[PDB]
Amino acid sequence: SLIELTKMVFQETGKNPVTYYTLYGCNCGVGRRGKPKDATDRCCFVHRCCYKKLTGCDPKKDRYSYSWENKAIVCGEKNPCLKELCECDKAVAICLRKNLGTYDKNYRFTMKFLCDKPEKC
Amino acid sequence: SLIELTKMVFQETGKNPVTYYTLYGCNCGVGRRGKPKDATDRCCFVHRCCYKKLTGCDPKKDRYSYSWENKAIVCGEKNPCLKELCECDKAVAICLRKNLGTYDKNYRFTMKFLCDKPEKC
Repeated sequence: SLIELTKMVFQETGKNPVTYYTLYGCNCGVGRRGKPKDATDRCCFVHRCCYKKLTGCDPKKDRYSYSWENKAIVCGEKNPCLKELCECDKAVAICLRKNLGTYDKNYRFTMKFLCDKPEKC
Repeated sequence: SLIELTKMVFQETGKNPVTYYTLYGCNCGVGRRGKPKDATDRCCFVHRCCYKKLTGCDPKKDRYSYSWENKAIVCGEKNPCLKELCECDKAVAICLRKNLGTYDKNYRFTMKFLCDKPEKC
């Protein structure tokens, strides 16, 4: 769920996920599709694509078990849609963390830039 | 700081400020600008106008002292910028609560409406 995804993203980035990633670029955030602006944005694109591959579970609302063990996300979750959901989430959290160096707060300003056609998953 | 802001908005409104106010209308939440769509939105605009007037401290980072006395915020903060920043936050919290009457969950969805040109403070 969002809860876990927000948690994981915090856990990896150390950043307030809600302010960093609620709206960012063309792909981070609920409304949002468009050619990735940058690596961060691309993580959210990849993560949205990841969600699309899922069947039988709801990324938004469904809870799943993961742990943080040695400071890394461990999707201990047997149920294999949930495992995949969890793994989508873990992927984006890591991805976002990896891309902190280029994170641009101006890409929060949805009105300060335009979104090209969405990239295809 | 956002810590104190978020607490106050919570205190006043009793709503989760993350779900309610991370993204609302054209002004509430990071990177949002535009003509306020309604009173709640305008609360947020006034609050950024408030921050805009501050010289000498950082509305995001700077912790400050307030108390909740008889379920009203008191900016007991001595230091003059931090107390102003407290008053901004105190004001928005109050404003958001006051305008809960007309709060429109519709305005949470970025792509559901347009933001016209920001008004000037």
